[PDB]
Amino acid sequence: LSDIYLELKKGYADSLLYSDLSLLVNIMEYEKDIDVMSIQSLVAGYEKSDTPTITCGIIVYNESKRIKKCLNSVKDDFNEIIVLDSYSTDDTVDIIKCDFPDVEIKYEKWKNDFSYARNKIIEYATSEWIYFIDADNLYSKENKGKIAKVARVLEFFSIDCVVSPYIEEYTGHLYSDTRRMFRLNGKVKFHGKVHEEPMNYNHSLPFNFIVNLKVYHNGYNPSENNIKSKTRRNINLTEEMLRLEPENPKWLFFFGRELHLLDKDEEAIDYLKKSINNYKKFNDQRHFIDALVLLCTLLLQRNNYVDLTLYLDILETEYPRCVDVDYFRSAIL
Ligand SMILES: O=c1ccn([C@@H]2O[C@H](COP(=O)(O)OP(=O)(O)O[C@@H]3O[C@H](CO)[C@H](O)[C@@H](O)[C@H]3O)[C@@H](O)[C@H]2O)c(=O)[nH]1
Ligand SMILES: [Mg+2]
Repeated sequence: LSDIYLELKKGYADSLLYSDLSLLVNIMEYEKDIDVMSIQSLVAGYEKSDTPTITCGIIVYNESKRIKKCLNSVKDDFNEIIVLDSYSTDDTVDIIKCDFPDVEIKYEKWKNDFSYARNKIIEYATSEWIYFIDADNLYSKENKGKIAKVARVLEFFSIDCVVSPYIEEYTGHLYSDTRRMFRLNGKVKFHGKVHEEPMNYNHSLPFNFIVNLKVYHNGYNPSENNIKSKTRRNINLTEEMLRLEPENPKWLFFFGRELHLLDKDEEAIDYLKKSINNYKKFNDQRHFIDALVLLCTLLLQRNNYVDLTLYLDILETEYPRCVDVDYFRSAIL
């Protein structure tokens, strides 16, 4: 696909196929074989491709303070919006009924499984594609019209993937493994009680297309200082995930992270050490760098320089471009 793009850029770069493909960020990374044939019939053929429909799904519990700004941010850009309420005790449903009558409201007991609630929306959705957003997110106005173009180009090339907008924390931390959107063609389901993500039902990990969409995330802003509250909820769920895979370094990391967020640094260090130990021979090393960086932060703060040296050396070996290595090195000499 990077080849096809290089020629679409060269050979006349004002085709609607050119623009729309440029919404995709990590094109260089997509390695499945697309039979390059002739950019001419490809350009022309795109013009007649169908513009897929997209459902926007929101799972909600007690979001009175936020749901209106959230829905105002998505009200223009989706064929269908489904809100799945877990029997809120605040006035969440009534705000939606009043100000967003075209939103479909469905109800479902919370079962302490974020993947169950999301998959419930997938069952209810009638569009060709789904995109999930949370009540403490804002969909950027600059996204106007783009999410359907993304889905159009992906259907065109029959790319099986999930789709990640950039999500910006209040901190300015920018995430690109967010996996919020995918085609509703019976291939992808959410898996996990917490920290859930959409998996092929053989439980393999879909390719992740990063796209030039932006979503703001207010949910850990000190405006609402919900930090410790959301954290205690998630750690009870992370603990269940860990029981089922007590050697999984990803779950060990998330548990350590949440112990740390709950001012339990002692207790975090042991889980992070075991996570880092188990990551060496693990296939999905996505959070290996975050485990190392967090552990080095904790050891540094506790003046445990001897152990900090051990993990900083591992950090720099595995991730020589890590932007945090120089900081730790400067703090101990
Ligand atoms: O019992 C609940 C709790 C939460 N939500 C909704 O789930 C969403 C995400 O919950 P949130 O308050 O934002 O916790 P966060 O810590 O900000 O992250 C979230 O952590 C969750 C669990 O992994 C989410 O699914 C992820 O999208 C992640 O961004 C919200 O729209 C909530 O209203 C429910 O529907 N029912
Ligand atoms: Mg949130």
